[PDB]
Amino acid sequence: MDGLSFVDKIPDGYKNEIDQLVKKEFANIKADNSVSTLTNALYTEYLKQRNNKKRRTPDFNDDDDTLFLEEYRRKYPRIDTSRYIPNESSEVSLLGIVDSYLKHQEIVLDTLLPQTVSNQWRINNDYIRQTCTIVEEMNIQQRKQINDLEIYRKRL
Amino acid sequence: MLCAISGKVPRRPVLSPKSRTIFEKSLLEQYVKDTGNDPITNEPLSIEEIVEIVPSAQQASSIPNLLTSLQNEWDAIMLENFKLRSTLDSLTKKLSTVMYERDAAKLVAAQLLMEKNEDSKDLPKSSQQ
Amino acid sequence: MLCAISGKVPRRPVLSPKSRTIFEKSLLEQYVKDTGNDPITNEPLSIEEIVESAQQASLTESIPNLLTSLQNEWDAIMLENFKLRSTLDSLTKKLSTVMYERDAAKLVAAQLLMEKNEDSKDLPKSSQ
Amino acid sequence: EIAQQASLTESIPNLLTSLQNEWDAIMLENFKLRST
Amino acid sequence: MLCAISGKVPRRPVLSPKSRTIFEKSLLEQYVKDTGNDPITNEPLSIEEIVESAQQASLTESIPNLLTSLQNEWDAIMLENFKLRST
Repeated sequence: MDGLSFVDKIPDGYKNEIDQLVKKEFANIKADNSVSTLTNALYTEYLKQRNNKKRRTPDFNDDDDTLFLEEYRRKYPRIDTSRYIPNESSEVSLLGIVDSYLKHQEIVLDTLLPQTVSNQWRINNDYIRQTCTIVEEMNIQQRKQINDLEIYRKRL
Repeated sequence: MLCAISGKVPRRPVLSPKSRTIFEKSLLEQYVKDTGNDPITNEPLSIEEIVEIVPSAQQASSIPNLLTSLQNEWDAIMLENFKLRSTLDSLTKKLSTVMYERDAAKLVAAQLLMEKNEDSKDLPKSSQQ
Repeated sequence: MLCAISGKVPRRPVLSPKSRTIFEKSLLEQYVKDTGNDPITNEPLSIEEIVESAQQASLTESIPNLLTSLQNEWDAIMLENFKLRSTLDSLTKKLSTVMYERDAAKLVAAQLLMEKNEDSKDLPKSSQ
Repeated sequence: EIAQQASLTESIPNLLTSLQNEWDAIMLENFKLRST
Repeated sequence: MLCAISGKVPRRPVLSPKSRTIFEKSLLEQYVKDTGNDPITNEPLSIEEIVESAQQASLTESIPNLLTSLQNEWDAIMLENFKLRST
């Protein structure tokens, strides 16, 4: 479990060599109603349900159902002029105030980025001191071992 | 479709303009002639304070519930997306913690194989001589 | 500034007193009626426990709200969740490939811990 | 500030064109009552 | 966007859980250290009661705001019929 990361200064060939050892072991071991049914089918087919574009299609000198269509166009134009009249009265001002709301929301995300960045550096900073201390304990252990191997041959 | 004095289906639904509760014309009038008060909140109430008719005038007794049905089905869509993203990020933590630890445990083998190899050549050159 | 259920920008935000997380009113009222608890922390919460302006500039070309805007909303709802179900199925497959290679590496270290220390022990016995 | 019965329409792409028809009818049921 | 106590743009917003209102942290902390209360409704509120997930959000633009838009379309058209019925 103990693998030093900052201490071990591990080639890419060792990553390929260790992965083959892992791969060799790997070879050995070897809530809705009907709206969900429509939404899953439409996305799987990738096809969208068609809307009514008949109001764009209407033409003069046509039958009684199309007389209903042209009067529908008159009610849509009166509503469209009323909707355009509200926007003109509001002015850009209304588009301006929603833009100020977006800058405040955007700034909150950037502060969350610094908070996470400060904390992930702190977890790394605590780990770096532990690795250097684990380095000297391992290095002193290796030096004592190389002394004992040399001494035992010298005594014999 | 219930009166708030006896509990019968109101055939002439009247209401007091002090505490909003639909009563029946017979029972609330018998309460007011008893004591001049509202039965629910015990506030001041009279006979002329009562509103006593079916209200339908200039109104002409569909569209609106279809938008309410469209609100209700979106309400399920939002709750489903929350539980679906919650399970996404929770196993992504399990995916991340495993893959980092797998490569961390992978570095254990690269260190351990090289030390095992050093003990092989050390002993063989020693046991030969 | 956002809702912690849907990912909305709420019009009537309400906050809970057991865990302070700002939710839209309709979504939090739906959860307490389903199972009477806070969705985040799973603590006891009721409708009376909850404690109660945003501008969207409508486009100049606002027929399109019936036709073109409403189809794009139910297209983007349909394609995203299906792609999200495709995202949830792939990670559970990648979870299985993570743990199997993890348990494969555990058997390497378990095998090699017996190899290394006995190889070092035979070096100590070699001196005698 | 002073019976609620939920509509259960039928056994979703048809409900889109149903809404399209009802706004189409209401616009004509409003227009005919104005010219009158 | 504003702090209800001062009127400035808060650089550290905290929302209280007794009267929902966006207060600036350094201002409301001094209000709580003065007396243990919420400045709007004068209900009890402590420092731990004042508080500054995974589903990503997008900006409120012209599904939910589209459904509330068609409410405004029809509730205005309903008043247009009354101008006709009374005339």
